[PDB]
Amino acid sequence: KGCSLTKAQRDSIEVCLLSICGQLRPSMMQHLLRRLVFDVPLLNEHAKMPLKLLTNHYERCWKYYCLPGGWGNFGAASEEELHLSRKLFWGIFDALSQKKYEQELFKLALPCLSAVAGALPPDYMESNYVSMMEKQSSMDSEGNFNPQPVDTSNITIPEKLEYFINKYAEHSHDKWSMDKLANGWIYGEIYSDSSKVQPLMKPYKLLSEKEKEIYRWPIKESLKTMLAWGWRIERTREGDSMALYNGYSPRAIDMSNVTLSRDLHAMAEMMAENYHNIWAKKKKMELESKGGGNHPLLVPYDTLTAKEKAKDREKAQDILKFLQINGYAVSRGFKDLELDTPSIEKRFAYSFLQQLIRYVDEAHQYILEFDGGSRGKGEHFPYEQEIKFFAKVVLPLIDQYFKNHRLYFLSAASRPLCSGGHASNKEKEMVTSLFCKLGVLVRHRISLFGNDATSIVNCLHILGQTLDARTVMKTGLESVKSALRAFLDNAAEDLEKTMENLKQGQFTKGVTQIINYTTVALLPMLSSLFEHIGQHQF
Amino acid sequence: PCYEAVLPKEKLKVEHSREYKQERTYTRDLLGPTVSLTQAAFTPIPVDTSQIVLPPHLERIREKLAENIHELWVMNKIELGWQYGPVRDDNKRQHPCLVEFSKLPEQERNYNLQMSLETLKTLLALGCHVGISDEHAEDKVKKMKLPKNYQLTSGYKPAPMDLSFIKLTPSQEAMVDKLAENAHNVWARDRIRQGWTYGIQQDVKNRRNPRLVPYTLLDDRTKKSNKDSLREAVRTLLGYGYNLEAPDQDHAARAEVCSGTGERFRIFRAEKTYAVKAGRWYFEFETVTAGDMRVGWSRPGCQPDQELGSDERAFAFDGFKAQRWHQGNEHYGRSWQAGDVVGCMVDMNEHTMMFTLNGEILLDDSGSELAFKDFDVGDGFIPVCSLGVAQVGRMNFGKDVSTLKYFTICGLQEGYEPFAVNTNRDITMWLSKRLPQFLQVPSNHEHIEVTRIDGTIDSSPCLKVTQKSFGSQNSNTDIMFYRLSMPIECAEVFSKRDDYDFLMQTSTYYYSVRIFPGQEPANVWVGWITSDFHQYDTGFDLDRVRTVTVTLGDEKGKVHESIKRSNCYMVCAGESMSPGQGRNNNGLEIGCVVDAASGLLTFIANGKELSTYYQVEPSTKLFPAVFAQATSPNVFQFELGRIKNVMPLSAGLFKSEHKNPVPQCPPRLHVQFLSHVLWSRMPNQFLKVDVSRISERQGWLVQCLDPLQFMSLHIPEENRSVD
Ligand SMILES: Nc1ncnc2c1ncn2[C@@H]1O[C@H](COP(=O)(O)OP(=O)(O)OP(=O)(O)O)[C@@H](O)[C@H]1O
Repeated sequence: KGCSLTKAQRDSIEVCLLSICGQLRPSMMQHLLRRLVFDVPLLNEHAKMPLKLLTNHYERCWKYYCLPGGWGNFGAASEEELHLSRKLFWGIFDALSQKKYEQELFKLALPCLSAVAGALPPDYMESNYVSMMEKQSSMDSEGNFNPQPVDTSNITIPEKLEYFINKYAEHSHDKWSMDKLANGWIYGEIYSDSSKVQPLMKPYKLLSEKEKEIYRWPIKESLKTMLAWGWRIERTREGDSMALYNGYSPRAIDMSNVTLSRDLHAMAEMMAENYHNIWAKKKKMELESKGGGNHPLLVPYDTLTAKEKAKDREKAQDILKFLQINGYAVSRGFKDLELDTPSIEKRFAYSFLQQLIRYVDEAHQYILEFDGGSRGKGEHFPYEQEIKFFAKVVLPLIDQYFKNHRLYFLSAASRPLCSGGHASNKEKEMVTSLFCKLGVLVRHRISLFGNDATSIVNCLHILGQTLDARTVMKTGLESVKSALRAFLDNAAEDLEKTMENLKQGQFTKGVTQIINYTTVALLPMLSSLFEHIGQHQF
Repeated sequence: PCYEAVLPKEKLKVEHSREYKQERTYTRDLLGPTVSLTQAAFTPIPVDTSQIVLPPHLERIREKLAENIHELWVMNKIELGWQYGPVRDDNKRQHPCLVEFSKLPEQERNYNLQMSLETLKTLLALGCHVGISDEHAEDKVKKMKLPKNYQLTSGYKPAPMDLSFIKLTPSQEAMVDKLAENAHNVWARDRIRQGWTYGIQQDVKNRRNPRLVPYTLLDDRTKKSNKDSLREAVRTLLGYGYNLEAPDQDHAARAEVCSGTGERFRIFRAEKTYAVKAGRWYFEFETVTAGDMRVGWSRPGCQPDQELGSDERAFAFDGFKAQRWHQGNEHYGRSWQAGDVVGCMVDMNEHTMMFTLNGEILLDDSGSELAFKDFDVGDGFIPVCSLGVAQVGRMNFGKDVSTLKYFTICGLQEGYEPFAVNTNRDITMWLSKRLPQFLQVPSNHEHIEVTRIDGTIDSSPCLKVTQKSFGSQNSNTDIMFYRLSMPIECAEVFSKRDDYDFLMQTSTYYYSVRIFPGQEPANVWVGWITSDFHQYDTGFDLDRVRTVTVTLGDEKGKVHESIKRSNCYMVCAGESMSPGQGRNNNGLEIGCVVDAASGLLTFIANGKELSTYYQVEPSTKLFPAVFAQATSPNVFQFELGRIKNVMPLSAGLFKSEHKNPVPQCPPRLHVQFLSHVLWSRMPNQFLKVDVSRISERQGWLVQCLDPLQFMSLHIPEENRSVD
């Protein structure tokens, strides 16, 4: 991202990052995916490297995303990177659409769109969870980092949490006091820092007022930190037990042998990055106090490394370790209300295919305007760049997407891909309808297409083998049935015209134009239709 | 009588308790893990419907429906020939149910009301919503006629909208199937409340009924009678315009995961002393059924617990997946069917291994005809086969050349030799042992690690069991079973400053267990076990310990004394410290004292004697054992110390140290853990027992008249016998 690099330097860093990322682990790079999905949609000059990087990753681990189980050694997608990749694909596709046509960027982004579309399963159920107040404000555009915390002081702490605070404050004084008793600070009324004597080795119930502020602050803001994200806490009964049975006596109770579950380790990780945020925010305030001297610790939490993280994360989860030692239990604050798997809208195939139909219907409106525009003086219409965006991305994107998902659109829960990969019958219906309306779009404009007519011909040709026409006749909407019959009538009139031209002269500028149009478009598409009908006995 | 418990369509036979009997080796039906016979106990489990609410169209229709449908059954009974009368006894060909609301019995009245309610309530509780097509469908009320003369004198015209005009979907048929079985389930809970139970012949006095069976197992005439009645009520429903949309058949496959015990697959292989160092060999496997089966060649180091083809030690091939298996899965070949025969040919010279299915030689994705390109000879290869749940197969090693089905057409001209071409004796079969056994903790074992801590002058000898794999990815959080090899022998005949004389004369022995801080004590169980303990479960509690109480009486029948048997005697550490501060300050200390002469198992914890105790029979093996579930890298510890006036455990274990008060931990004593991975050797010979029912007069006859005998090496310390 830095701008001081020369072109050669920017090329060398590109090769370095690509070479590392290729053999690099997807569990590693899912961390970089978060800042990728925020920068790539901007579609600036610096996005060229991320485009190919994402293309290569999504083609390297395509089975990991596609296969329901994935590789046994590698694993399967945990669906949060799937949601991120869905947002990423849709954002790139939309913003690419609004952006003006540049040939290099378009031909570099088409493989990326194809790779991400292939990686994403079309039946993917997006999680109803969305993220709040994420870390894009943490890697904000201004200064490239912002250590924003949450408003802790808003929250109030209940009475059982007060009682927690009392217990854990006693325990924190225990830890503090053994630590300096072992270090050499010993009890004594005189207060001398050099002499290693302090009166502060004395029982919590009698110690001075000083600790309650600087003991509660860690505790009370760590608790308001629960309540901002809202994680419900509970209590086990051993806690009521300690209270019932009931200068200070030094007794060493051990700390580390307690071990923690994976979700709660991630929990400690996120509350720890909250600690890093407040910590780095106050270092930043004292940095604009000093004027300068950008300290090396100001890299974000995710950029932050293991050794600098360890002394922080340990004190992060020590509070929860004592929480479920002393007899408290913390659970997840939020529960999803309902997740709808038989829903049709959540399927990626749904949104993808009807967004494609919206684009193609808009293109049909544009070709309705071009029915008089091509008759008019010039093509210069608000949609020249738009039909270019078709002619280079959308139909080739359909090509690549179908050659990635052949069997999904063919498996109607009907024996192939037993693990998964069923495409719904209504989705198949609307697939046949988009076939029909693409055929109506391509009919009698081959000369009007700028040498991309042959491209769309073979796109529809392979799409004519990805078609299935059993679903349409078992169950279909009347309009889709009428579209199929209209395509039959177009093929019928074309076949009648061919028999007629064979009727006067079969041996081989309007007639020349229509014969060239035939030999370019019709023959491959009649062959595809006829071979499909023959191989499926339709 | 025992014959009263047989299922209806099943025949009662006297069969072998175990799977394998005496027969010909190439016809030996190898059985994989079976499916759990859970459905044998018929517990009606229907869906609850009271929690949901029913829509206003249901409220104002459940009366008019109920009227039409109760008349709909009086129509069926009139068709059968029914006659109405004032009296209640239907045996007298008279019964008051045909008449209407005000003049039919009010209990049947409200019963019809509530059954209509629960019908259209379960219509929403079954996952299907229903909505009126239009208000016209309810407003229009046409009545087709039924003969009034053949109907009874009751003024109301019986026949509504007849049987026909609606249409059938397979969704509706599947709906009414389960609605009818749910009605039977409600009937079944009613008879259970009355106290009824299933019996071959119906007995009202004994509460015996043959019709208390699952829906798929009922009698056809009755199930179809209630079926036609029930969805003729559904005929009426669809007549009144209530349009329903079926829930989609929800893809949910159990994939035959549930199996007998915990075993999902059984591996069969030849004896390790038959591995071929070189040469060209032939071997066939016959598939009686089609299933998740794997046949190939295994190395002598193959582990029965690991699935075939996941490691380098196995070289297998899968049917349904069309999958050749070695250190992963890559596509090869075609899926088989029932009756298919697969012939495995191995060359040990050019390191090529091929398979033939039904006489034709398989192709992989590549052009290579052979399956596995090259490998190393190693220590040899032996035939091997894994069988999945409810799968049966036959191994034919070519003891007789003619028995091989496809050897002549393929494998003979190439010159591959049958695996048993030049053997006079039958090849011994080795298979996975279903019952887990206790064996020493291997050092290479990634999960369990045991450290022996030498006892100082001030420290008792200690054996620490810690999980080195814990704290990492792919670890298994399951309870492990631990024990010490040396047992404690109870006295043969029960008698009915430590004092040195008391220590010399006493027979009470003691050992301690330390529950390390951070380890959940409720996961840990401390106590004694016997040699019979062979139970491995994912979730263990004190309620699942197997016990029996033999009560012996006198001539008049009074039980003068009762004896309790149990393979396991332990307490639970989590309930062991009830007060607290028994774990956090210092690791929980549980002590077990055993009295050889008296036979009392007493547990001492932190200086407080726990109320639980066990009485043990004379002459009983007892092994110190700890059952723990991992929660920390450091789990628990075996202390060998002794409390005041109690003889240390080493004296009880070792007879040479019988009079040695100083605790000892000799190298012989070591920790063993329950492990599935072991091999069982099929006998070459079995007892020949013919079974047959002589007649109804005599009954089933079993007889054995030829003796068989085998040498049994008995391991003394383990109290176990091997062959
Ligand atoms: N609401 C009713 N209206 C008319 N007759 C009824 C009604 N309820 C029950 N009966 C009669 O009582 C019988 C009870 O049948 P049910 O389904 O309870 O089982 P059963 O096999 O007859 O009884 P059991 O299990 O005690 O042998 C019915 O077959 C029918 O003859």
